[PDB]
Amino acid sequence: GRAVPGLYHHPVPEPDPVRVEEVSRRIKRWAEDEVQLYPEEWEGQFDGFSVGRYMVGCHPDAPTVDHLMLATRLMVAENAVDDCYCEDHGGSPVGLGGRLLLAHTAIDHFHSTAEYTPTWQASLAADAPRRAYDSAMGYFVRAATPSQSDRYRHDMARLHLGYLAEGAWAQTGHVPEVWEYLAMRQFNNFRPCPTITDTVGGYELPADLHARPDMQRVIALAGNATTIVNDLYSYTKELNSPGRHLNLPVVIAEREQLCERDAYLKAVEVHNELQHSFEAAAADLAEACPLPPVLRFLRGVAAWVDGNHDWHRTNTYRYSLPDFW
Amino acid sequence: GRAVPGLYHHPVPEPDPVRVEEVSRRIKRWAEDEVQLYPEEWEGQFDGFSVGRYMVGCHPDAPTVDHLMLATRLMVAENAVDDCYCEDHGGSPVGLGGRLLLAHTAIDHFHSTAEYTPTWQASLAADAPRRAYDSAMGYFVRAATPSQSDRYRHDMARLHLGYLAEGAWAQTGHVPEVWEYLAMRQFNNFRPCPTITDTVGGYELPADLHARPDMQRVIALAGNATTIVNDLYSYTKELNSPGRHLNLPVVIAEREQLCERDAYLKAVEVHNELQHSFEAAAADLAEACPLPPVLRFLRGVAAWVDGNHDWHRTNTYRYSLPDFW
Ligand SMILES: CC(C)=CCC/C(C)=C(/F)COP(=O)(O)OP(=O)(O)O
Ligand SMILES: CC(C)=CCC/C(C)=C(/F)COP(=O)(O)OP(=O)(O)O
Ligand SMILES: [Mg+2]
Ligand SMILES: [Mg+2]
Ligand SMILES: [Mg+2]
Ligand SMILES: [Mg+2]
Repeated sequence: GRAVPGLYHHPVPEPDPVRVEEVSRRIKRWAEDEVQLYPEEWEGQFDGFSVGRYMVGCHPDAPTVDHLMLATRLMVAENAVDDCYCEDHGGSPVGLGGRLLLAHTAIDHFHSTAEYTPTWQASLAADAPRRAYDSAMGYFVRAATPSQSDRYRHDMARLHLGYLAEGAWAQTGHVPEVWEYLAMRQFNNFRPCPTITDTVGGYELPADLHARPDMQRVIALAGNATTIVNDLYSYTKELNSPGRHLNLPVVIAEREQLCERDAYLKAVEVHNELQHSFEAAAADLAEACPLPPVLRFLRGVAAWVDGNHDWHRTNTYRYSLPDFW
Repeated sequence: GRAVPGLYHHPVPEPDPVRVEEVSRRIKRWAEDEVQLYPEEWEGQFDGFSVGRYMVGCHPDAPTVDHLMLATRLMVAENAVDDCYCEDHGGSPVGLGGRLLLAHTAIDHFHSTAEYTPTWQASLAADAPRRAYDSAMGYFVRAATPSQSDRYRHDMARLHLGYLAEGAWAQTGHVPEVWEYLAMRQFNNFRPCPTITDTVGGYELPADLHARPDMQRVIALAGNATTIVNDLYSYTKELNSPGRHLNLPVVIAEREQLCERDAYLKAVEVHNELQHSFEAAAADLAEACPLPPVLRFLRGVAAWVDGNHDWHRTNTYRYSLPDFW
């Protein structure tokens, strides 16, 4: 459970085991009883995600487990989609854009005639990814303000666009330029998770404040940094993925023609600059706009980011490190 | 210049020729001098779009030509992308998801390190689609509120997702179910155009009101209806597109195994139900929430929709009708 050497990060408290255990039992019931998420054989993979620790660690300010469950269901649904549609065996399914758009309608609803609406409605139960999105979004919409819901839909639209760029490149084994990879990884990104911190914390960042260019930069930087964290921790895992799975070290090595080690080390330095820039941008906004909802939201994003690093560091079931130090 | 027989629509006044002519000259200068939109050989296609009439007709309440130009630049950029990336010769480019995401960064900016940011910045001038988005969004961002800008980015994310579902299906000649086609056509949709009516009208629909579920349904229905208008007017044109280009009549005919004529006629009935549903949903919201910005926005969406039908009806350069009556 050691951190990537040289990776700039903040330690976090051990997550409340009582909350962890309650989330674990509730998410299991949701997955099995409400959305039929998986067949028996894939239960170990489910528990291996440690989503309870994940979310408790990422949302220390959640007033209740009900609040935590808003994020937990969405996290599990997000994984289910990426696992079932995107990582569909082979490099990338040619029909990904069609599958994702139809799944997207479970988040941003189809509106149509009396004839075609019911047929769409029925598609929402047709597979696990869509049952998962549909149910999870349902809970979110009931608890969050209309603005918080709209905000999440936009961030999900971003995520799906990110998936589709990754999938399009994989169809030809295209290795993008480093900045091009990073642009993709700005969208194919944890962003929809930290941005619901206010909903999960029981308050609202007003839409007009969310929309500020400086806030938008703060959010992008945070997502970018914490997403590269995944690149770093999952690097060894991905060397075994079908084809040549892209992550920052792999793209750096291939484009800049460096050895894997030097490319990985630079990738750590890239993460560090992103993380520091996020923190500086956050401090600047905290000062420029010291409204309580803004300050809470900024603190919650940082907590999510720190929690996300902690979850990656400790998840030895999913991840391990390269021998580069 | 006759309307599709049986198509429910509202007549509109002749657009102010003075405004039309001023938009025409300004958009030509933008296209040629600012963004180098096209080489000489494709000027006829440019003028053939009649974008001046289009926008004046669609935004009767614009206080100035500067306001009209906000929408006009974006319309022209939207076309340029769809023409240059999506209709790239052949059915659909395998790398579409990558090209669109990078173009999307001209709308929703990349945030990164000191090293990679400049390389991204340089990509914004690399082709006409990106010069067009970048410049047009630049003008929009200067004139609109941060919320109006965020709203447009979400609607552009929707549009690009729509492109990618269409492109993914085209890669295998997949004909979706009718409702599946309509779900795609809900995103691959004029929506980003009528939704900027308030910006172009010099006022703001507040974000919290935009976010209301009833408003979201009103917007989706309006976009859905006015987008099927295009299916109907461009049907004959598309019979000549590479492969089998999908539109509502073609999908209805293929899935429900009907002759082209009966499928087209049903497609008109589908349009009509969508249009009526939009109007009823709009009346319901006008009554439920009689705030001035809401009422103006609802009237502007309807004006855009009526204007969009008028532009299709009169554009005999681009469109013609089937002999089905
Ligand atoms: C939670 C969410 C919004 C999306 C899940 C996909 C995503 C954005 C990641 F960053 C997971 O990284 P990766 O796809 O590389 O998954 P890994 O196998 O390394 O854990
Ligand atoms: C203006 C905008 C946001 C996007 C342009 C693409 C689009 C959504 C259309 F509806 C054009 O229809 P089509 O793609 O069938 O173009 P046609 O060739 O029939 O005129
Ligand atoms: Mg993935
Ligand atoms: Mg990874
Ligand atoms: Mg098109
Ligand atoms: Mg058409």
